[PDB]
Amino acid sequence: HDQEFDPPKVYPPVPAEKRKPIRVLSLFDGIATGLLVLKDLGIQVDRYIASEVCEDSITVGMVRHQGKIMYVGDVRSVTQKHIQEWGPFDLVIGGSPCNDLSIVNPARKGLYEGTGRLFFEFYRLLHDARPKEGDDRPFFWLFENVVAMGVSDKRDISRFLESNPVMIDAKEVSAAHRARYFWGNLPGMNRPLASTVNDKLELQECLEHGRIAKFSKVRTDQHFPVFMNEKEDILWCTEMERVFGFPVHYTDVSNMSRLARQRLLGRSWSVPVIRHLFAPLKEYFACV
DNA sequence: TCGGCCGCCCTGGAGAATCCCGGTGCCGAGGCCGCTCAATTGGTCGTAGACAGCTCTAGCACCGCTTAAACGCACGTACGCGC
Ligand SMILES: Nc1ncnc2c1ncn2[C@@H]1O[C@H](CSCC[C@H](N)C(=O)O)[C@@H](O)[C@H]1O
Repeated sequence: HDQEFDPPKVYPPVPAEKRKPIRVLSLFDGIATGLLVLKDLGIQVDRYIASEVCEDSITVGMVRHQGKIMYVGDVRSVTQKHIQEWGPFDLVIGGSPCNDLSIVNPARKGLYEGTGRLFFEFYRLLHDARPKEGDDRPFFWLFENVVAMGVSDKRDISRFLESNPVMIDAKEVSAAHRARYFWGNLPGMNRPLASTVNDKLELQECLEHGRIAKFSKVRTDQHFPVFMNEKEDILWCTEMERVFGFPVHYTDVSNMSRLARQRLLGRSWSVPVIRHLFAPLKEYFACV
C-alpha cells in the first residue's frame, strides 16, 4: 500500500565522548513496559515521565521501578509549558487505547471519540517535545496500535505522524498471536525479527510445572488452551507475563483481582517486540 | 475493547423469639381421721369341668395325569419424573 511517500529521517551516530543518558516521555504507559525494556537493555535513564491515569498501572510502576517514574495524571492536563519546563526529551513513546479504534467492535465509535482522540493528544505532545529547526539532537518517537483498524483510520494516522507503519507480529519472537502497527523513526524500523535465544518462542517454555500446552501459541471452541492434570484450565497470569515477555511475577503489585491483571496485561506492550525496537538506541545513547 | 448492572458466596450485625433463672403467690395434691359397708373366713351343697375311653371324620400324605397358568424374553410406547 503506497498512498503516501516520505523518506525516514536518519540521524547521524554520536560518538562515545558526547554520549548522554536518555530522557523519556511515555504518554500512555500503563504497565511500564518501556522503562522495563530500557533497564533490561542496560541504558542509563536520566528522566522518565509517565502520564498515566489508572491507579493500578501507577502501582505497577511504583513497585517495579522504585520512584524513578515521574507521574503525571491525565494527558489532557499536560500543556506546552509542562513539556518545555521538564527538559528536552530524547524518546517519546505511547500506544493509544483501542476501545474505538479496533474494528472488532460492531458498534465502534471511531477515531474521533474520547478513547481514540487521545491519539491527537499524543500528536500535540509530539508537537511540543519535537525540537525546532537547526537542532541536530537525535529525537526519536514511537506510536503503537492494533492491526484491526480501518483503511481510512490507518491512512489518517500515517499521514498525521508522517511515517510508515511497520507491522510486527508477536509470534515471530514470542508465544503470542498479535500483530501491531508501529509508527516511528527508529533506525532499522523494518529490519527482520532477530529472535533471541533467551526469549521464549514456544508456549510450553512459558508454562509452569504440571501443565501441557494444547496449542503452539496463544491468541490475544468452549475449551481452554492448557491441560492441567488431564483437565482444561485457564491460562495463568504469570504464564501470561511469560508469554508477553515480562519478568516472572511482574504484575502482582497490589490487591487486584484476576480480571484486573487481565485488563492490565492485555493492553500492555510485548517486551521482546519492544526490545527489538529499542535495540539500536544502545549505540546512540548511554550504556550501563 | 469498556465499565454498568446483576446474580452468588460469605459474613456481620440488628432483631424477634426462646431458653434459663430466680421471685412470689396460689390452690390442688398429699396426708390424717371417722365410719361404714363390703372383703374376708368358715361352712355347705351342686354341678361344671377334669379325666378315661371309644369312635369315626376328615386331615395329611402320596401318586398319576392334565392342561391352567406362571416364568422368561423382546419390544415399544405411555406415563413417571425432572425442569
Ligand atoms: N486519557 C488518558 N491519559 C493517559 N492514560 C490513559 C488515559 N486514558 C486511559 N489511559 C490509560 O492509559 C493506557 C492506554 S491503553 C494501551 C497501553 C499501552 N499499549 C502499554 O504499553 O501498556 C490504559 O491502561 C488506560 O488505563
